[PDB]
Amino acid sequence: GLASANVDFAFSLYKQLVLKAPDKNVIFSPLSISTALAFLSLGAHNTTLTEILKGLKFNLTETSEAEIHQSFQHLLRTLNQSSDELQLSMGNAMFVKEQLSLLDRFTEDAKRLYGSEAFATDFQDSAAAKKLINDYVKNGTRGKITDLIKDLDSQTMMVLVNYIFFKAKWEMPFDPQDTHQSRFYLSKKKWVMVPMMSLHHLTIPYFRDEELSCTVVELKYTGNASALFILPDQDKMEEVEAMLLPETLKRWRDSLEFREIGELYLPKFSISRDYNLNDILLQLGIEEAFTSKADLSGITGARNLAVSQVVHKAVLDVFEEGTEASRTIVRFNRPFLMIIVPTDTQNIFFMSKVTNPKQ
Amino acid sequence: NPLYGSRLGVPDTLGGDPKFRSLTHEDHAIQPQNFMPGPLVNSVSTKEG
Amino acid sequence: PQPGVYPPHAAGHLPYVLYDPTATDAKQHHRHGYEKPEELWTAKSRVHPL
Amino acid sequence: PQPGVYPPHAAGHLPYVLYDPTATDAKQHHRHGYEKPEELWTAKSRVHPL
Amino acid sequence: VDHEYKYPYVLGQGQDTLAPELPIWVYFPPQYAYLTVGDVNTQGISGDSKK
Amino acid sequence: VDHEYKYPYVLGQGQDTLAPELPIWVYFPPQYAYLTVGDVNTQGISGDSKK
Amino acid sequence: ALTGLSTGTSQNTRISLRPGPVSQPYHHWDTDKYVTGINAIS
Repeated sequence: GLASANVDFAFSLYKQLVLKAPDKNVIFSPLSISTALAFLSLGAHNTTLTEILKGLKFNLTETSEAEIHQSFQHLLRTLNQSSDELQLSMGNAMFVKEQLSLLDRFTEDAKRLYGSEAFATDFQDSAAAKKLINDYVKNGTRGKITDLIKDLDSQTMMVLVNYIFFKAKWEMPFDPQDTHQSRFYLSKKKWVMVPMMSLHHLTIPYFRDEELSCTVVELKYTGNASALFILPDQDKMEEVEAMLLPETLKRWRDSLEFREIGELYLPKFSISRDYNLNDILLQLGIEEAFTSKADLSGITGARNLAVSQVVHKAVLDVFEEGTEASRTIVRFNRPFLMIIVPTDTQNIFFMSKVTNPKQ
Repeated sequence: NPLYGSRLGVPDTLGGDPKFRSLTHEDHAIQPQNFMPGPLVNSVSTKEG
Repeated sequence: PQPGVYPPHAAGHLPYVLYDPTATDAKQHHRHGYEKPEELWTAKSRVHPL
Repeated sequence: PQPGVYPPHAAGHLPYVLYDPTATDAKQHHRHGYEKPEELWTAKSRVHPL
Repeated sequence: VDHEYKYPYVLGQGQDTLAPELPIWVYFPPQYAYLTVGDVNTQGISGDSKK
Repeated sequence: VDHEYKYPYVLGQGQDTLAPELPIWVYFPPQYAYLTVGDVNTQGISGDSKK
Repeated sequence: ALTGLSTGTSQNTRISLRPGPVSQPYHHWDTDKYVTGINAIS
């Protein structure tokens, strides 16, 4: 039951995202936000837990928070059990005010279960706090993510960091020698020169949704996951988004039949954006933790801590051979959706809306 | 001018999306030419025949 | 009507105008707000019969 | 450069141009190949300081 | 009379549109038509193309 | 001298750019700047807009 | 090494003839593609 609520929360979060930016490129990992939100819940008490679990569509009458955690930890264990062919590295964490002593029990629990590590942070002289947090996030990853935090206010109380990066190879890798410079149409008469990679004489899961006015194709990775590319027709993206629901995603996944597509064209883009989730989570349904009344007793036990900044950066690469590259015609020269899901179960690893691959 | 490179660029990586690299003063063999050489019709020596 | 004489397109935002790269989300920050078109301004936009 | 004098946009394909509606992708075949722009051709494209 | 050559010129392309070679025959002048440039678009799934 | 009014006119707006009121003071002419039209673009999530 | 139209006494000893004659292009836009010639100067 965790996966369905994960997908619902993902869709609500994406809807809020587009509401804050109708045409800008959208990229975020629902899995990363899910683990960050659950880990924040790990340190909550009283009605803050109830609100943070009203978020992500959780029926507390049937599902208890301990079992939610255990399912999350099992998900992380399975993800880390994967071999080198596909890897998804997640490193979200929490930076606590150093003037308040952090709970040793909470740090041990986070390290053992959610694997996140927290420490006292010298938030005094926030200019140096920016430097130290950027240095930590750069040392954590291999170098995929830098300048994650744009700014820090004076006497910022605590900050939540969430980063993520995929690394997987296509089942049908694109040919770099066939990557052609073409046009991507922003609108009816607006286009940008962007490189697109091409395939031919290949069969993939494909579905033309005649009652939804879109086209869904599935590109499988060498691992147990895959990606779904969603191409609405001209001036029909908003209608697709409006009727875009998990009940739509289930029908799309169960209506994926193999088709011998003639040529497939896909923009060569590497989206990377940072997102501050204060207002967006406030509109989502989690609001008490942000107004100096979080009752975050699992963090220190003093109810002195509340969330001030939640910054998430989802970096994901779409090249010829996947990340860090060395009849029926499908051309993605229009703004399109992209949802990364497993074949076994429905759970959104990554979700993106691409409107300008030059950006 | 042998001392100065060209402001134009030449292909470095080939294929459908050719990246272009600028010219230095070391690579004189890739200097672009304003005018082409004259035609040659079987202009070969007696050692070929 | 004849085809419009379009101003040339740039890789990031617009060419030959001094903009603020921080305001834009484009990735051509190296030019520091003043950009060149990625296609050389070629003219020959208006067409006539043979 | 001054803003280009864009010919106005039609609801489907291009305005003031006779074309084959069957060769188009849009369902705006009701005007039978000849169309007028959805936005009235307004001019005032080039701008000057005040 | 297109003195300014403002319209496409289709004479002299070897078309079966000439005046009759015998004076005893009646000329039926050909209907004027011309070819122009355009954008080639593929007809979606069917794979056909049209300018 | 902008005789043809080619450049934007910023005089006559009540700005603190005036010459000194007494002849015993040195005038520091203001730096020229103007405001022009543009497209309002949102800065990501925050909703802040820049022209 | 050297690519495109070139003239010389051997493969190693050549001079490039880029961008070629003015009678031919070295970059344009195809039906759905930007095509760049091997004798293109940027």
